[PDB]
Amino acid sequence: NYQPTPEDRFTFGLWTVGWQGRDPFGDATRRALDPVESVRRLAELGAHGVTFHDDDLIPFGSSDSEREEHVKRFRQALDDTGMKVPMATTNLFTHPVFKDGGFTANDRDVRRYALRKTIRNIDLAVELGAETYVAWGGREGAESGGAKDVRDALDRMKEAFDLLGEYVTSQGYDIRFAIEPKPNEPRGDILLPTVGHALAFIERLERPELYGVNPEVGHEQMAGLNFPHGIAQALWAGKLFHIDLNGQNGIKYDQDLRFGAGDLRAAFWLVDLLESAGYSGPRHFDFKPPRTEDFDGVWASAAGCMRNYLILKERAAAFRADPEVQEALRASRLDELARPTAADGLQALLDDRSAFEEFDVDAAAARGMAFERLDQLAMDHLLGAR
Amino acid sequence: NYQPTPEDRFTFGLWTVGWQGRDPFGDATRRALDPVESVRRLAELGAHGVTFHDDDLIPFGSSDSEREEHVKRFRQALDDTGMKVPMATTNLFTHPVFKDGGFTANDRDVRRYALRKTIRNIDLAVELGAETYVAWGGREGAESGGAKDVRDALDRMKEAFDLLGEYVTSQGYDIRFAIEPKPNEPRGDILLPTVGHALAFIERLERPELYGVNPEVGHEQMAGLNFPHGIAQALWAGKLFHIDLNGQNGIKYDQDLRFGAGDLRAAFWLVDLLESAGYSGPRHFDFKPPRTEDFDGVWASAAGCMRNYLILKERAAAFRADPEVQEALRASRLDELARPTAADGLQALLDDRSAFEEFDVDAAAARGMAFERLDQLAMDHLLGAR
Amino acid sequence: NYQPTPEDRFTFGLWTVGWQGRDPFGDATRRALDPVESVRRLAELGAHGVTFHDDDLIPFGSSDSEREEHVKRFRQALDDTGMKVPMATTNLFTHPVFKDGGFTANDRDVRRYALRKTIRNIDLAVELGAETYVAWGGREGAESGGAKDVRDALDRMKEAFDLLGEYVTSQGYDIRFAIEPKPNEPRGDILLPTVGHALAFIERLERPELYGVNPEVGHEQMAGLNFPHGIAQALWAGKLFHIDLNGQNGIKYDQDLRFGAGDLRAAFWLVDLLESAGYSGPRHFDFKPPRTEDFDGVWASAAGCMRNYLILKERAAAFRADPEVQEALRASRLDELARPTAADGLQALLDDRSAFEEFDVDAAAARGMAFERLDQLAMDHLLGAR
Amino acid sequence: NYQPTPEDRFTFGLWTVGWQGRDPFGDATRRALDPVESVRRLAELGAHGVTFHDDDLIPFGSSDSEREEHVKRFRQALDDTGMKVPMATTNLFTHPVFKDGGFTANDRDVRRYALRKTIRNIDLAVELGAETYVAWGGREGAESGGAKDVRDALDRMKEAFDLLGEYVTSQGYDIRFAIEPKPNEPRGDILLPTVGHALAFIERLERPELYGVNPEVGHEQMAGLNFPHGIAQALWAGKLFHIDLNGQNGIKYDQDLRFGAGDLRAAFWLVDLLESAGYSGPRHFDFKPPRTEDFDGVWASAAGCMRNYLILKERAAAFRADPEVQEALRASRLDELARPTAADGLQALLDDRSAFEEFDVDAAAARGMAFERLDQLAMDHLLGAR
Ligand SMILES: OC[C@H]1O[C@H](O)[C@H](O)[C@@H](O)[C@@H]1O
Ligand SMILES: OC[C@H]1O[C@H](O)[C@H](O)[C@@H](O)[C@@H]1O
Ligand SMILES: OC[C@H]1O[C@H](O)[C@H](O)[C@@H](O)[C@@H]1O
Ligand SMILES: OC[C@H]1O[C@H](O)[C@H](O)[C@@H](O)[C@@H]1O
Ligand SMILES: [Mg+2]
Ligand SMILES: [Mg+2]
Ligand SMILES: [Mg+2]
Ligand SMILES: [Mg+2]
Ligand SMILES: [Mn+2]
Ligand SMILES: [Mn+2]
Ligand SMILES: [Mn+2]
Ligand SMILES: [Mn+2]
Repeated sequence: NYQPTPEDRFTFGLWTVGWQGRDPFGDATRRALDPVESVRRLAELGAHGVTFHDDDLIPFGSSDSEREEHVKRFRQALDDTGMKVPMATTNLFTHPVFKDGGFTANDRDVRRYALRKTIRNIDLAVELGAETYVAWGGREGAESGGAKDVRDALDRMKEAFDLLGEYVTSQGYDIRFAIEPKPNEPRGDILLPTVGHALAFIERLERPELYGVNPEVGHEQMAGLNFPHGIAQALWAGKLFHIDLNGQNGIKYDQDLRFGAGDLRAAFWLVDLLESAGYSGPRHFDFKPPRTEDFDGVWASAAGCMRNYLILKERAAAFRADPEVQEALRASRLDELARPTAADGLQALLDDRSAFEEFDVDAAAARGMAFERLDQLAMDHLLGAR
Repeated sequence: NYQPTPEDRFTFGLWTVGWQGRDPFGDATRRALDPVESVRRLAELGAHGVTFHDDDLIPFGSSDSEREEHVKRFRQALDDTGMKVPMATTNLFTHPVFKDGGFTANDRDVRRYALRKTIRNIDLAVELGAETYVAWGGREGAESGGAKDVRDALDRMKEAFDLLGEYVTSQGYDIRFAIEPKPNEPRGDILLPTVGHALAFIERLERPELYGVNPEVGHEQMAGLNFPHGIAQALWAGKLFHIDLNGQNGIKYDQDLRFGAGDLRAAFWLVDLLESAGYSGPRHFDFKPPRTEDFDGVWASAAGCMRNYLILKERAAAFRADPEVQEALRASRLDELARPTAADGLQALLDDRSAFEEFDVDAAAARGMAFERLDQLAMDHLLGAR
Repeated sequence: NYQPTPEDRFTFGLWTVGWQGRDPFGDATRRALDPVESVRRLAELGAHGVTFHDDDLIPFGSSDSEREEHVKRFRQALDDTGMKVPMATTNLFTHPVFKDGGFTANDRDVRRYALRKTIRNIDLAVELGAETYVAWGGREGAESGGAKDVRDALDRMKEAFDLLGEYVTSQGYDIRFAIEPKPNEPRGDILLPTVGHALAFIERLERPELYGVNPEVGHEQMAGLNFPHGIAQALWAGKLFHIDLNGQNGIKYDQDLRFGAGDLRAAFWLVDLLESAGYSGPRHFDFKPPRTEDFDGVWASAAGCMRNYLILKERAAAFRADPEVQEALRASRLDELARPTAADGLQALLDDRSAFEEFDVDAAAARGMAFERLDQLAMDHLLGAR
Repeated sequence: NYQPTPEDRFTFGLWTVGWQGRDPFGDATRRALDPVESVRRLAELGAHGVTFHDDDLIPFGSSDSEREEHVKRFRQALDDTGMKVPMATTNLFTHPVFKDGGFTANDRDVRRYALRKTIRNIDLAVELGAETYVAWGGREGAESGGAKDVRDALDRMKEAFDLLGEYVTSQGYDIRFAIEPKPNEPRGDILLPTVGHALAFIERLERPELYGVNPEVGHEQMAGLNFPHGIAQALWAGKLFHIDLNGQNGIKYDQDLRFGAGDLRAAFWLVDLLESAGYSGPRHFDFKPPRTEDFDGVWASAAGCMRNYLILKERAAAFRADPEVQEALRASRLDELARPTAADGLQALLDDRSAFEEFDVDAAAARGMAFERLDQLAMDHLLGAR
């Protein structure tokens, strides 16, 4: 039951199932994985593909010959399995040189280095077939108020993204960029901390059509925000280029639980929205199998990400198809929400006495919205209790 | 010491000092105030002006003759004191008809009513001299996932703001709109929950130049976000049309404490940024004197808002003017953050071996940023301990 | 399916289904309910009983004759339906006199009044059959640091609870007290903010055996705490005298959603624990039907509280009874967690070389805990996807 | 100005200034420090002493000869500087064997190992002069509901603390234990997550007088709780055996900023309370210099912890000594809060008509508490703006 196949477009970062379990208070609990092994094991579970940071696929500091062999072995694993590489990203956070940021480091030489490291990896990502290049500015931010003038930092961040767009255009590449917001951790506060801040920033770039967002479930929940609402705004803007799926229990450190863990009802409404909107990109899991697990638990955790998506997909589709739910949606006026407020135009609205002078405010106020009945139908569908 | 005068541009909502102290668990602890009295008492404290919701100035349901007398008395209080009215707003949240929203109510007749109620008050706001019209969509949102399709709701919200822009343009008014974000409360989640989401939405409106943000200290802090950072992004976008100043202790209900209470260091960095950026709009307090207070405590609380702004203004200016701080800012490379990363252009960056092939990553990583020394100078300045 | 009956011990506060929908930003959306009607409608839904604050059952300020008639009508509704009254409480938060607290008000005359108001209602609660008397100190706390010396306030709170215990002992009553913690709202911070702080305080009372806790799902979640863990500690202490069931979406204002809404997985683990531990008290819902609802939605929301408890009870029981889960629990060493660490005693442990000198730390570290497989079995059971 | 000396009792963990800067997303930015160097540098800054985990002072896995040399060098640094060692603790979190806990690990052999590792270090702590032994159960908890039966885990935690008390009693040691709560991180939820839960647990131990709490500023703030309030409850219980001072910006990952950073007003009210209550234990800083800093920034950050404590101590003492504040405290009835509610006894209260039948509730309700004036005096004192 609920068995994934590559057609479901489920993808995993090499750093997810490859996480060795080091945390701020703990040493590694698992040995490092060869990317080749991760590709094979994920393919056996029904995954569609994998994603990578530059430094996950090629150890930092590798010589050209070593780099060529790493890529060759990875390419052979992709060929052996039929796995794809839909997205890649740059590691601009692990190395100490990035301790104050990459694109917005106060040191200009570090900013130039970060751009060169990214451009090198864009070339590789294109070679491996990626359609999206993600930027997660995890080190862009501050622990103290004097350390970062944010207007200057946003100037530098715009310059960096503009140069990357000039670069991909210069090479004729079709790849597009997706900014992954996060509100905090590892910096005390991170620039572009939410989907909204990232969407707003893109609109000031030179070529905004090249940039979208890669929202992550847990990151918007770390700000206490409603992730399905933020996804709806990204879709409304035409900017949901990619998504990171995982679980998070509220406002605390970034947990990266498997998808479906954390806020289960939010996971249900997310799947409902992605399927209703026809999102066609990768269903990418950015999760960490807990460091309590051995390698068998790693693969059980990855399998559970995909299983939970498929269960929620079934339950959301049953909800929207149920005639009793369709009647409840009309009872709650979701049909009226989708109708224009004033297609008659401004002057007609101003002249419409039923909109003000003769509007019976008390009769309107007395009409219940029937949202609790609708939501209990949604709960009954989610739980299989209809 | 620290005595405000009207030139400091401090303004207060009638609903702030007028709050009677009703909370979700408590009846009123103070009698209602006549707006005329609030104008007089605020003017005596050194305020520049006042702001209003339609229903603060004219009781809901007033006849035309009553409305004319309310406005006449208010105008005479403004004339007697020299107080101004720089901003007004519509109450689209108190009346039960708005229980599911105003501009994004599922009922289309309620959406049309909300627009007509707003347009009536825009006319009054212009008559009283307001330069900004604020929209706080406190009822726009949901407690459950099925109750609001957010893409449809954003369609309705765009339609509403577009019609309001068509209206002000049709009348030749100079007033501009400012959206006030809030993440939650009274709805479980509110649409446009942060500065970023509001900035992003404005960019999809028909006439984006007419709309900016009215961020509130406590609202961004209710999402755990850094308010000075969000203000910097709004300034970077050219969209800080107005601001609401108050205090909040972290992620919990909207406290609306007096400015300077709550997160004191964030208040310091906010004042530093507003003064450095040359923000020229009203310094508006959206606060509630705690319901423990009598009327004398109300005015003490309002006075404390202005006092705390003026103390922080002095301390931030002393910080930025101190030669030892200026040296520390250079030591931490804030000068380098303000320099373009690659004014030499993309090809020059790609050909620059000092940016990659010959970049000494370890030497760069070893350079301390000296941010702790800088931040302790900032603390010493804030505390008057230099 | 999932139909409650009085044997399931579900109870509701009169203030829950009776909530008129006033919030900090909104007027009432529903008319007041007669307690008699609430008793009848709840009984028809399958409830076991109701609970009350003094001022829910008898309007504040009633004369003795009015008080007698209110009680008489309520008693007749209980007799007509077979509903019980297992718990009552005092309203020490709505009236303005309590603006700085009841038992810990700075004014001594208010503290004495609060005690007298409570004692009057203890007598009534006993007359109506209540076994538990709840204290929720919603006004005990502060918005500012100077306003409340907390050691002195805890002295006053101990004095109050000690006097109430002296009173019930003096009358020969069997009723016991349960303190309901909440971290904040309506005060900026509330004294005894969590289950732990309340348990710790009880241990300093004169007669600790008379006092336990009445934890509420949403209140511990407002501090980001794990409600099943806090319930387990209360059960471990022998102090779970009563419980308040509802839903909450994380750290924000007190939402009081219907049970099962909010954090669904936490609701599952709570029901699992209450049923496994054999909790025999009332399953009391302290919830507010959202103000979007009409009276039909009120009863739909109350019905959904009970339905969701019964669904989760079925799924948790199926989880614990499944032989595959029982094998997974052994694989994860939950059996070993329940065995004493050192029943052999201290000297035997000190002399046991297998505990230190010869303990193979690496072999132990390499053993996976298999928690992800266990948790996916739990998810499959909760979702009915086995 | 504000220069610390050893008489101020400021202490630092070796792991604080010794933190190399590894975070969940970043490699080390600083070289490891020799404990001898940290002792010397801290002594030069005016510190009183240092604290240690076993594995900070002696590398894990050291032979007896290596252990003896590590201790010998450390003892010579203490002798050379006059630094003391007032507290020590065990590392039961870094090694992978502790991935599911130490005292509450599901594996019984790990629980026995954790006890033996602790007992070995208690002996060393006593040899070095420590008066307090801290337990921070950072790995005691869970990411999922099935993985840990919390009642069984609390049984195991009680067994462990009881055995440690039996051990110290058996040796005639005077050292006492202090439990350090934390709500989450590194586990999804940690057992005994707050001061209150720890205080409540101690009351169920065999010899409760041997155990107190070691609360940390940032940890209670990670639950959104008011740290001065929790400290007041610990003092009220007689259980403040030790304290960890640092800074935290609200509900997010554990930041461990230097003391005075984070919530400055809470730091002021904490210092006010510690000084007013006459707390005589170490003023211990559990902080991490940010990984942006070099070694000079490490010592600047440590110096700033002590400076900020001394500034706040001066400002709080000036507040409490100011006759205008003393008058404001009487105006707000803080004197009445410290008076018994009913020293006349229960029967006198029941017979006192001024407490109920003749209490003028409206006159009492109308009396303002004057808390805003009091709090602005506190702000003026903190800012040096009187
Ligand atoms: O950008 C790719 C990834 O980089 C890092 O691993 C971040 O922790 C993760 O959130 C992000 O998705
Ligand atoms: O929009 C004007 C005001 O409306 C309401 O009073 C909101 O509570 C407040 O935040 C907002 O500033
Ligand atoms: O104490 C009884 C009840 O009093 C109030 O209604 C509180 O809001 C609620 O949480 C509590 O359960
Ligand atoms: O228990 C001593 C210390 O152990 C660890 O370093 C914890 O991170 C810290 O909070 C605690 O104080
Ligand atoms: Mg991610
Ligand atoms: Mg506001
Ligand atoms: Mg309750
Ligand atoms: Mg600590
Ligand atoms: Mn994440
Ligand atoms: Mn507010
Ligand atoms: Mn509640
Ligand atoms: Mn900490």
